[PDB]
Amino acid sequence: TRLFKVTALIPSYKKVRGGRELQNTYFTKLVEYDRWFAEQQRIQKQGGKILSVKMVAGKPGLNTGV
Amino acid sequence: TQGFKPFINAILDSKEYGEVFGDGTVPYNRYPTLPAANFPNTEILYNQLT
Amino acid sequence: SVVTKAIVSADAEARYLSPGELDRIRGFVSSGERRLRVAQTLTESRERIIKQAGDQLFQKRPDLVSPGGNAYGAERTASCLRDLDYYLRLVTFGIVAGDVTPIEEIGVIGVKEMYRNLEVPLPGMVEAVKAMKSVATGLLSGDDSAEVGYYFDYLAGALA
Amino acid sequence: SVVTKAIVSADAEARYLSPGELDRIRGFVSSGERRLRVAQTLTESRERIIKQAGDQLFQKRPDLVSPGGNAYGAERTASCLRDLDYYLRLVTFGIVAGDVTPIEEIGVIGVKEMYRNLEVPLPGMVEAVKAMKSVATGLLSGDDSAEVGYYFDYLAGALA
Amino acid sequence: SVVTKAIVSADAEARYLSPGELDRIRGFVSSGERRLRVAQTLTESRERIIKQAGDQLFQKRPDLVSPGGNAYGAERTASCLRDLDYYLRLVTFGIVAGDVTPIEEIGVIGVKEMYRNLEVPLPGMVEAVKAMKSVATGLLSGDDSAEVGYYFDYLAGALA
Amino acid sequence: SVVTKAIVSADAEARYLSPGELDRIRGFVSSGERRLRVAQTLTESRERIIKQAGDQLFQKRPDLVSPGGNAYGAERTASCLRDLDYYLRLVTFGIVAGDVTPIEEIGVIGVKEMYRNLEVPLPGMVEAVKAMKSVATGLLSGDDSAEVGYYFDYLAGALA
Amino acid sequence: MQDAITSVINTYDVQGKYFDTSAFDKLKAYYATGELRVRAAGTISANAATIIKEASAKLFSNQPDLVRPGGNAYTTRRYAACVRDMDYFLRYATYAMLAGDTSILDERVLNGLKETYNSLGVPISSTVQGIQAMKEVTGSLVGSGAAKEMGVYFDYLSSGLS
Amino acid sequence: MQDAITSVINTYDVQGKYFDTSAFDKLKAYYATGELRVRAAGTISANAATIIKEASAKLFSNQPDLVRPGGNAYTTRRYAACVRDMDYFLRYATYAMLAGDTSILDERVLNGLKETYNSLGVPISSTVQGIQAMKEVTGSLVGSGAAKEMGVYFDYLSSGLS
Amino acid sequence: MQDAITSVINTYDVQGKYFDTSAFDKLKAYYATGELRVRAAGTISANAATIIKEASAKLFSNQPDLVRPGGNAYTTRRYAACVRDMDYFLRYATYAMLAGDTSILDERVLNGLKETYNSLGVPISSTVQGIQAMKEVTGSLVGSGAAKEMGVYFDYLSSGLS
Amino acid sequence: MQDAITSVINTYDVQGKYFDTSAFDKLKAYYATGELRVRAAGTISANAATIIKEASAKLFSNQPDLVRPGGNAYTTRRYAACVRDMDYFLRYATYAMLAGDTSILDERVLNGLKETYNSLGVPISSTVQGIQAMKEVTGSLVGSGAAKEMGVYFDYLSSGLS
Amino acid sequence: MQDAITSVINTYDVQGKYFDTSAFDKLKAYYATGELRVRAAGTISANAATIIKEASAKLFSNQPDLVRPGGNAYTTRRYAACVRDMDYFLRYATYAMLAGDTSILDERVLNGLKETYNSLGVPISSTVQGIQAMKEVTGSLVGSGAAKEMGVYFDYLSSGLS
Amino acid sequence: LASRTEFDALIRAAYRQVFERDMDSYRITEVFSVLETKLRNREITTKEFI
Ligand SMILES: CCC1=C(C)/C(=C/C2=NC(=C\c3[nH]c(/C=C4\NC(=O)[C@H](C)[C@H]4CC)c(C)c3CCC(=O)O)/C(CCC(=O)O)=C2C)NC1=O
Ligand SMILES: CCC1=C(C)/C(=C/C2=NC(=C\c3[nH]c(/C=C4\NC(=O)[C@H](C)[C@H]4CC)c(C)c3CCC(=O)O)/C(CCC(=O)O)=C2C)NC1=O
Ligand SMILES: CCC1=C(C)/C(=C/C2=NC(=C\c3[nH]c(/C=C4\NC(=O)[C@H](C)[C@H]4CC)c(C)c3CCC(=O)O)/C(CCC(=O)O)=C2C)NC1=O
Ligand SMILES: CCC1=C(C)/C(=C/C2=NC(=C\c3[nH]c(/C=C4\NC(=O)[C@H](C)[C@H]4CC)c(C)c3CCC(=O)O)/C(CCC(=O)O)=C2C)NC1=O
Ligand SMILES: CCC1=C(C)/C(=C/C2=NC(=C\c3[nH]c(/C=C4\NC(=O)[C@H](C)[C@H]4CC)c(C)c3CCC(=O)O)/C(CCC(=O)O)=C2C)NC1=O
Ligand SMILES: CCC1=C(C)/C(=C/C2=NC(=C\c3[nH]c(/C=C4\NC(=O)[C@H](C)[C@H]4CC)c(C)c3CCC(=O)O)/C(CCC(=O)O)=C2C)NC1=O
Ligand SMILES: CCC1=C(C)/C(=C/C2=NC(=C\c3[nH]c(/C=C4\NC(=O)[C@H](C)[C@H]4CC)c(C)c3CCC(=O)O)/C(CCC(=O)O)=C2C)NC1=O
Ligand SMILES: CCC1=C(C)/C(=C/C2=NC(=C\c3[nH]c(/C=C4\NC(=O)[C@H](C)[C@H]4CC)c(C)c3CCC(=O)O)/C(CCC(=O)O)=C2C)NC1=O
Ligand SMILES: CCC1=C(C)/C(=C/C2=NC(=C\c3[nH]c(/C=C4\NC(=O)[C@H](C)[C@H]4CC)c(C)c3CCC(=O)O)/C(CCC(=O)O)=C2C)NC1=O
Repeated sequence: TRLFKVTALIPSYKKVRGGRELQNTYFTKLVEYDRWFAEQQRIQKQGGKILSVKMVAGKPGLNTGV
Repeated sequence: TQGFKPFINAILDSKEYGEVFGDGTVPYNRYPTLPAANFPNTEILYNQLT
Repeated sequence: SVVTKAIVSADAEARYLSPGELDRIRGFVSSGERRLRVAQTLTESRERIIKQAGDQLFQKRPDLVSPGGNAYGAERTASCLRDLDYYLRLVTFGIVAGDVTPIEEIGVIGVKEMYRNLEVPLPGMVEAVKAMKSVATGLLSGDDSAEVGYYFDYLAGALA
Repeated sequence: SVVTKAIVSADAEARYLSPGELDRIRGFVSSGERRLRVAQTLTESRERIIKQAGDQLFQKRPDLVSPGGNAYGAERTASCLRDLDYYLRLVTFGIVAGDVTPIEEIGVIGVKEMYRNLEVPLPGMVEAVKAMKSVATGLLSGDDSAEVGYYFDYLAGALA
Repeated sequence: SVVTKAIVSADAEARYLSPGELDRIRGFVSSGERRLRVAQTLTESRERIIKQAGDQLFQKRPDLVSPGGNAYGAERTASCLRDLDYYLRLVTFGIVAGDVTPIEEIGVIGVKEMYRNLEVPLPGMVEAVKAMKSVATGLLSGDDSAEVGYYFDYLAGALA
Repeated sequence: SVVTKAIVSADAEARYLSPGELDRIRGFVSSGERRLRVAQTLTESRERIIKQAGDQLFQKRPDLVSPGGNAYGAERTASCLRDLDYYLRLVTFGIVAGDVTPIEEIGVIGVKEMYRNLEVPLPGMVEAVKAMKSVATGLLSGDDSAEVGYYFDYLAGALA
Repeated sequence: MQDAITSVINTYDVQGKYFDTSAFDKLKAYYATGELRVRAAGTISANAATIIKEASAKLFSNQPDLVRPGGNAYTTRRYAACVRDMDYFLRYATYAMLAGDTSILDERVLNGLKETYNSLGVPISSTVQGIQAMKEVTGSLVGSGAAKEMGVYFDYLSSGLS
Repeated sequence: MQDAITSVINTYDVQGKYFDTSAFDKLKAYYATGELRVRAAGTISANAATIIKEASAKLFSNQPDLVRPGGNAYTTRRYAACVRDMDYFLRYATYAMLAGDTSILDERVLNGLKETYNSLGVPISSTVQGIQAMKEVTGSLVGSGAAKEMGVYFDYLSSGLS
Repeated sequence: MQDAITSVINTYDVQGKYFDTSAFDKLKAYYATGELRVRAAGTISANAATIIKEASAKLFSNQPDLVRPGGNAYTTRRYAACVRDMDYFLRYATYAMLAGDTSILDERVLNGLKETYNSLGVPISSTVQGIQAMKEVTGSLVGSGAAKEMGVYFDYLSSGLS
Repeated sequence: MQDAITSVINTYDVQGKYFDTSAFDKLKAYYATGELRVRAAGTISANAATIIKEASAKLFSNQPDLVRPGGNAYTTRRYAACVRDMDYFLRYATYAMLAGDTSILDERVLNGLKETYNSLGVPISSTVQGIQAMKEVTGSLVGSGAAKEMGVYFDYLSSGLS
Repeated sequence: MQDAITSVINTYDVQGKYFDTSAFDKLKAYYATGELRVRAAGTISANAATIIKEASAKLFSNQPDLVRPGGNAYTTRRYAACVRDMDYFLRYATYAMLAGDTSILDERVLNGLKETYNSLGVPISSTVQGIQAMKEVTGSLVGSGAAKEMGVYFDYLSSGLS
Repeated sequence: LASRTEFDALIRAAYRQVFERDMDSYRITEVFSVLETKLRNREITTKEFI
């Protein structure tokens, strides 16, 4: 499997920042498979809305080569 | 129990890293005022050369 | 509220809520009835609280309604009283919630920037909130006054 | 302890204890007497509770004292009962503390590693603490038996 | 396999394979016929190995087939032997691979939580794989028995 | 060496050496004597190897020993041959170590900065190393020549 | 996330109205049921491993192909991930039950789980069967009222996956 | 980002030409406008908070429902975010005017603003109206000549948003 | 950390002893003082800003050189950090009083504070003077018995710093 | 990633069967060619820089417009990126050859490559011709059988790009 | 770290000498012991959990006070930490044995152990006794030849601790 | 394509923070060339690079 391509919006609730934050709210990134549970949990805990996740590198259902 | 890469991941997947550095900034010396003794220990670490 | 904080604290450690957290929630739901009674009492006395609070603010700070003041004019004074009504509603929400979290989320985050853009004096906010606190605590009994005044104190500290 | 969790939670947010947490501490301080009475009831009967829980455990799980079982032998059975007595002591500690914090710090953190290094089955531990729960809640009135059963249930969940 | 491990180690550093990595690939491929014959030998004898290993398993630890034991019953015994069949197949996969990665990713990663969810004792499973090791090495020559025993030892250490 | 790489890789995962890692070390130590006699062959005839490599390098690259070249003169040509001798000793070190590690720390890390500071052209180093490869592999048998040629290739790729 | 109290606060805030009689009725309804919720949550916490084990046994007995070779739950790794998912479902349903609101399931469960399973190839119908198995096992443990309450959030999870 | 000078340099680098008469002419045009641009940028820098105040006042006067409950600018957080966004638009329009090229707007401001606003729920039409309100206020301060030049970048921001 | 309950639990856990009559008496004594402790904690929490203002006022009146140019509390950063440290001391003294145990004072305050201040050139005697001024202000607000109790934790801090 | 051995293992594992005679036949086929693959990999690593130099020289001689002004490889930056891409293609083709399987190519090279090159404006056809030049140089340098083997993976890269 | 071969290499590299006959003799000795070391490391890897079990059992039988209330290894957390420390010692001893050099025991193990243990109150004498207990168990497991070799590293660890 | 220099500065700052100094002697640029390439084309964030 080995790779998720995740597009996520993370809004802000705690504060309004002087920084632009257009960098960090709406983003797409490549998270390797055994990082995805932790990353998704963190994104959900920050209050974001995960817009999409895709397979890119590996093949779903493979036993070996994971 | 797990070695080096799980340990690095545990640091970088911590809530603290996400709140302080997020996904965009390179980490840096923080000069932390809290908790107690974190400031001297951090300063000893960051005042040392390689 | 208290339940949400207990849940998010438990989920931070990826665990179920401990018997202590469950006991805390039990105490919270026990106090809920008195909390709704207090919030009902302040909700019934909307117009009174707003009226005396505005009168004390305007007599204590005539400059706000005087020429050049931020609240000069019928519409600006109406907006002043409207802001007071907003904050009283937020305080009722805080009373039912058991904490200042709704006040924090609706009327405290970025309030200084808002009133800077609006050219609203923050000390005028603090004095208006103190007047609201005085009226609300007066209309209450001895017991309710403490918990209601705690929220007004938090709100004034947020503005100050 | 309840006070310790309140203080630690407040410290993590770098704030004073709110009136809600102070009221929680006030209720815990009020119920301290009932807690001490329950703890004394469980302490005065510790020998009976241990004996009956060991019995019920060994009828419900004969394999533990059967050949090849971890509790096989009089010495290993004495160690089994000694562990049961450790956990009953920790339960009384958690009763007076008002939370499972002493139980977790003394008998739950690293218990899987310890019992694995000891070759002790965790389902056996869960059945033993369920036996203790039955026996100890049999000694108490309904209101007190419920609150003791909460600590025993936490212990069973932490072993499982 | 050995090739995959060498390639990922080289790729992490954005380099070609070092003389040591290429040397280990040569050592692997030159040994392919011998380990392949070993894998065949384990393959034809799988039924006999499983049945003898299960017999030794039950003789050494009878609580599993005793009342209150995980393997108590006929269908549970068939599932017991089915797991051993799985692990012997994974051992053959590891032998042809030259490394324990097929074993690790098919039957080792997450095995503790799996058998915990099934109330399967990991000491009992370690006795199972040791019985399989004894039986399988019995049918092999010393040079082949060494390598096969190394994989069985890895499995025993990983299981518990 | 092979042993040190295996140990640090296993220590990176907080584990013992896998059957593949132990097999790799076993194959390495079983090959120690051919490695030692290859180091014998390279050490016993190092003067001839350096002389012939210098001749080939200076015939394929006359600019180095022409006026204006980096190796022009007696002393600079001596320093050129001294560097070749360094790298030959490093190849012997790597051969006994079973990996390019000693070559890597003693002569590859920071080599580009060193040779830029000295104004030694790196293609000249690559040509010299290829010449010394050919000369040294001409002295060995095919099986040993391929193995040492992999070390010389690693060195050339590092200089390239 | 938002609980029942924070839910009514937000709903009355969006129109900018003070709490009416119906709002206090809703709050009384929640505080009345809170103690039952606390027993239900404590009971489920005590028996989380038991509930997950019984539900997984039921799911893999009704669908034996899932854990036989070729199935999505065939390996130690993929089986362990499956039972981890069921553990998370049960604990989050307990959270949503204590809160009295299905919001936490939206923010912290369903927030990208659908398309994560879809890209992974996890079968939706089997996951729904597992959620239903947890539902029956948990209801038989927590009794009739807490069973209805927990089942509400369980069907929320099922329909979110469906 | 690129300014006018860097734009001319890039258009001459792509064709591999040294500067001819036309390139020097376009450069001279930019250095002719330079003093005007610097004066306008300094004027706006002195008056940024003001211009934001009248711009937000006009936006909320023309569309009051944005700040009453139910509007997307209804909270202190959301009102602060709205005026923060308007301040960003003014600052970046000033950057673009000083540079003389609109690449900074697409590189920094407009790259991903549609996705972010639509996912958040920010109404685009109201934000465009705010851009126009800001442009009208700024034109009064900068001066008649610099007003049109700054309006160029304000309409660039609006059309990128539109 | 430790409170009175945890301290009794630890002293009876090191001995492997169930609670005796003496331990129950100690627990009763703490449970009796709990109401006074909570009252004092609420009073201090409501009045923290007043206490910091008054205590820093006495400190800077007696040691004016601390706020004259070049003094350790001379800049807005260093004045703010000074009153922040005073707020820290008040908060942790209140925690300690509510716990009935000074372990939090060693663990979360006194650990490395001395060489923190020595590495920063913060005067330690003037910090102790500030703590004493804070103790005097707090005693007037919390009442005589609470004043005596709070003095214990303030004096623990002062002695640990000295 | 999958090599030939892990590919066979994965197929027989998802079937859940022990190795058959055809499986051992494929494994023998792989082990038979392993020494040839190791020699080819060592030869390629020994000559990687030379291969890239000759292949890039051939590519920019057949298409001189690529590095002339206006071409996608005209700058020091973009020329460096071009030769670095050729280095990647060579190293990963060598990886795939040594593995005996193409899964590393689409796993670590081909996934998203065409979209990335199109977004950048990189000409796909010129990249294919660069791969073909690398193929010719490498095939002449390694030898006939190794030439065919490396050509398989080079053609895989070319077909993935185009 | 550093092994016997790397130690010889560095010794000769500092002198800048090619390998003499003495260096080849040392390398021959290490190559000769390599098979014994590999067999011992395999045995320890196969029986490490066992070794930890008997070593801990023996240590806590010889000093029962360590695991009874009041002892340093008395709680679940401290018992688990004790076992984890013993697992460190066994694994790093096996590494050092396989290396033929005690350096890794210097970098990864003995550096700062005294400071950590004296900070925690961990009894160094009892830890040395546990290391000895591992020494008997491991020596009995590996056999006559390897027991003497592994004793070197266990006693090196003990002497570093004491 | 644009702001290449500020990506490069951020990358070298990441090297200096993780490795406490410049590491050109170890060829960090070629070791992490693929990683830098993914960072520049925005496949990964700064946190994944770190
Ligand atoms: C420097 C380039 C840049 C810009 C400008 C930018 C805008 C921006 N606006 C945001 C939210 C927002 N933006 C607005 C403003 C809108 N609401 C009203 O309808 C108005 C009509 C209108 C403003 C004129 C509001 C209210 C939010 C908060 C939305 C929420 O609650 O999540 C956010 C999400 C994170 C945050 O709240 O800070 C971004 C990133 N981002 C960038 O990287
Ligand atoms: C629910 C949380 C919330 C708050 C609190 C809030 C405050 C708020 N007050 C406003 C206006 C105002 N508010 C005031 C009040 C001030 N006048 C005096 O200085 C007094 C010190 C003080 C009143 C006590 C005035 C005078 C205005 C008119 C501003 C103007 O027209 O220049 C506005 C501009 C929009 C409008 O007029 O409807 C907002 C958004 N908005 C929110 O969404
Ligand atoms: C063990 C690792 C190691 C190496 C490799 C090493 C090389 C090295 N070569 C040096 C000089 C030199 N090295 C060379 C060799 C070059 N001339 C030709 O172009 C050839 C391409 C090439 C050799 C094949 C020359 C000509 C000099 C003299 C440079 C000068 O004096 O300006 C020097 C400066 C000290 C001296 O002049 O003796 C060093 C340190 N030092 C080390 O510690
Ligand atoms: C290829 C990797 C893999 C493995 C290994 C695997 C094993 C496995 N064994 C299972 C059941 C079982 N396995 C056992 C075996 C135990 N009985 C005794 O305790 C012994 C200690 C031990 C055997 C030596 C038993 C008794 C069951 C039935 C448990 C139950 O129904 O509650 C199950 C649950 C579903 C089923 O009945 O098949 C799995 C998934 N599955 C996999 O995908
Ligand atoms: C907190 C909410 C949450 C959940 C629940 C969640 C589920 C989740 N399950 C995953 C894999 C998985 N999940 C399952 C579970 C399925 N297989 C069986 O057939 C069942 C029908 C079914 C479970 C009942 C399996 C088998 C995998 C492994 C997929 C694979 O590796 O191919 C992954 C991929 C990443 C990883 O495992 O580390 C996620 C993120 N993530 C979340 O953030
Ligand atoms: C270099 C940076 C720096 C600053 C700025 C600074 C300000 C400062 N002003 C102080 C007192 C004061 N500051 C003021 C000034 C206020 N009175 C009116 O309200 C005005 C609105 C306002 C001045 C325009 C007054 C009246 C006091 C006396 C407070 C008192 O006596 O209670 C003090 C208390 C100590 C002392 O008086 O020596 C400080 C530290 N300290 C610094 O290290
Ligand atoms: C605008 C940025 C840019 C630069 C600078 C650039 C240089 C450049 N020089 C090249 C060839 C060359 N470059 C040189 C120059 C060297 N000859 C001597 O050694 C001198 C020390 C030195 C020049 C003073 C030579 C001789 C060649 C031909 C080499 C060959 O084709 O074999 C090539 C490859 C093919 C070609 O263009 O002919 C490039 C891309 N390309 C660019 O896009
Ligand atoms: C590990 C596998 C991998 C590959 C293959 C890969 C390709 C790749 N090439 C890139 C740039 C590039 N690639 C090329 C090369 C192409 N244009 C030339 O004309 C040639 C025809 C052709 C090469 C033969 C060029 C010129 C650029 C610069 C694009 C630009 O800046 O406009 C980029 C953008 C990021 C950056 O420049 O740092 C990627 C991702 N990335 C990877 O991680
Ligand atoms: C306060 C926290 C704490 C606990 C709980 C604790 C338990 C503990 N139990 C032990 C032995 C034991 N414990 C048991 C009990 C088990 N056997 C049966 O299977 C049952 C399922 C189960 C008990 C219900 C047995 C049989 C032994 C003897 C094991 C042996 O000698 O190999 C030991 C080894 C040393 C000794 O015997 O004193 C410890 C440390 N230690 C602690 O510091």
